[PDB]
Amino acid sequence: ELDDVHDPLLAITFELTLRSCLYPHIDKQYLDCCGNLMQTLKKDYRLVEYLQAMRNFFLMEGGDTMYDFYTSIFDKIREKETWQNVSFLNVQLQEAVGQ
Amino acid sequence: WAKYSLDVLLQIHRMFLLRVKLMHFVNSLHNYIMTRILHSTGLEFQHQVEEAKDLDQLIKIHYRYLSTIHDRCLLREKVSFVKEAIMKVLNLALMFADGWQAGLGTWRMESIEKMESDFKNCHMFLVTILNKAVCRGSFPHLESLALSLMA
Amino acid sequence: REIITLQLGQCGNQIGFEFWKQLCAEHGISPEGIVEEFATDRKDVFFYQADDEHYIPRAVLLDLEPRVIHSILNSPYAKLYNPENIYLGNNWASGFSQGEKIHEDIFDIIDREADGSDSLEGFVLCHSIAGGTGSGLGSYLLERLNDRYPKKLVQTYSVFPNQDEDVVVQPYNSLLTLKRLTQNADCVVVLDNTALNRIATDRLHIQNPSFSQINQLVSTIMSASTTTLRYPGYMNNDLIGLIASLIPTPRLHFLMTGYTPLTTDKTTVLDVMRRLLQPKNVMVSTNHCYIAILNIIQGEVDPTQVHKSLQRIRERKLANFIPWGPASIQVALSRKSPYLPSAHRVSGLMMANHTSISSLFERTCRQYDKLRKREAFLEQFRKEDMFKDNFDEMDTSREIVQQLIDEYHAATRPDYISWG
Amino acid sequence: FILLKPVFHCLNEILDLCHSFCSLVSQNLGPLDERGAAQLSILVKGFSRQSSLLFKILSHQINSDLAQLLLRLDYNKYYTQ
Repeated sequence: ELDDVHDPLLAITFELTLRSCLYPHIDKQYLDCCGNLMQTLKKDYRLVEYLQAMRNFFLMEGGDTMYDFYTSIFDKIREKETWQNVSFLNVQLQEAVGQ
Repeated sequence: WAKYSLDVLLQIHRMFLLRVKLMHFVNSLHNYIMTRILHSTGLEFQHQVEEAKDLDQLIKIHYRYLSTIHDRCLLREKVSFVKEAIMKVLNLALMFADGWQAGLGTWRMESIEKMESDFKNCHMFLVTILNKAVCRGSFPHLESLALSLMA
Repeated sequence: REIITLQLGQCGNQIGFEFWKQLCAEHGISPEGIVEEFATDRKDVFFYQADDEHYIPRAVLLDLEPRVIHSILNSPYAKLYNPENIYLGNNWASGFSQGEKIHEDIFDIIDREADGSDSLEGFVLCHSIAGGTGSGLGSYLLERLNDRYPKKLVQTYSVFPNQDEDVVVQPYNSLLTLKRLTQNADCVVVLDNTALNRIATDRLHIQNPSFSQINQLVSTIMSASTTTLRYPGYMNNDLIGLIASLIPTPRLHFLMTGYTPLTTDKTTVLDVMRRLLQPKNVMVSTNHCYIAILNIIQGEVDPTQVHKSLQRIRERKLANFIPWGPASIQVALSRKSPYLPSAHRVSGLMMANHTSISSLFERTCRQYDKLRKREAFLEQFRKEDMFKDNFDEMDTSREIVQQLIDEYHAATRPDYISWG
Repeated sequence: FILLKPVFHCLNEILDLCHSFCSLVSQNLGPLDERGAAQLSILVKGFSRQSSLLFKILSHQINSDLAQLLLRLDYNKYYTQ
């Protein structure tokens, strides 16, 4: 109802200042929406958790899960030349999900 | 893989010495990359994204954090000058552990002196490459590891 | 892979008991083994997981002529440690012989735990050198495990006995144990009774009840030495990965201990390092040198200052060492746990390879040599004589330990490139 | 595995040749060499052939299918041959 909010505040050489009472509506809308993005992406589709996952027990930080994953792939017994069997790799990852 | 391979690993006594002359170097590189660069940087990223309040700035800060880890780890800019040295002295470790297995004496390895000289001179090249950073380059990131204790 | 602790002998069982009790209090575990209600840690490796959150450690408690194992049983933590794996002289030969007859059943007890675990990396022995029943049996079992598990590794938290020199056969017993340990043990962490007693006099007035109180000091060392495994980290997420740094050559696998706040009952990393390298904090009693040193710090540690601290220690130059190995020192970090007191917020420990321990080995070799010439205590009990008529495994141990002493001093020499 | 034609169309004949053998043994308790021996030797060789063929095929890589191999690999019986 942005036009029906501009007009009320209008109804109470100050022309630039008249326009200056129409920008705080955009500022409030963005202030609620910047919230909306970050809160939505942290309470509903958790962004801090998705990123802290992307760091820990994943590519950045091994932890112990990635130790359990890595030793199996290093092991020379029953190892194919490049050991690129995707089903085996995926199975090892699900064994080492640990969460 | 390199540290674990030299871990999986363990003239006949001189091999035991060369193991040690190698593990120090690889473990020190691992120490720098694993903690000094990635952990410390990830901590201010974790803290600062709390303060950040924008969808676009949250992208910008994330891109800065990735552009700084990817640079502080020796993986951009000069590659033949720096990276291949660490790669080849890693490759020597990989051969050194690939050509050995646990529990016998008769390895019949006469290349031990060749690999000694190789590791020694490539190490000389590595430390001199890092010392060249004094004139130009990322001195905070390099002069921290250039103090590798040499010998 | 999960670690199994093979606590044996009266003293070894006492220290394993205290160590598992310490890790009960430290972790979210009660004396009944149930998860704590008040309770982020890697409890997989050391504690087996029951269905009802009964966290039973993988402890193998071996008793011979049991006296203190009954006291272990009548304790609140008896339900905590229930794998139900306890199976019934002061001489090394007597202990070895007694172990041989029951070797199959105790080894079946070993097998069961190795099997119940998802996987197995290591056997950690709470071994007692010259421990009467503990020694001999521990040497025999040490000889068995490497054969049955060639790929696997054995660590020994040997409490090397120095009590200012009662048992009259201590040098003989310790001599044979060290031979078995030198050739059949992947790692050893050496501790000293006189050294810990001296620290006891230092920090407290306790003199007469040394053993009871020194148990706590030993337990602190044992727990702190494993904390980086028990709690995940950026580095040293496995026993062997840590061990590689500490043991540079297979023969020289005996490790020095140290702890910054011996009176652990804010300090910067610079401060704790320069405190730690001092000899008072060390817990053990011609040029001499370290081979390699490692330090782990657990507390409120600033990250940016740790590398600057290592630089500062390099300038500060306390640790004097010119070994054949380049390894000097690396600063490592572990997490201080919650729920326990955080007194001395920053608190640290060090594991090292030092040539000084050759002196302590040579002291018991000196006692043994004198005793051997006097021939005062051959024991010559019918057990001792029948088991060893030749009495030549003593000489084999003497030459093996003499090789070890010479190897230590050769490590001090600039030319360990040649055979040591 | 009914979806894929080859495995289905070979396990079916594995079962059908066994039906025929079951009939042959069912015929008499007295020994039968009255051409039964000829087709029986043919049968054992043919069944070994197709059984080893499907062994080679077994060895999406689902856990059930790949794990089923080691029951027979216990003896290594068909691979060793």
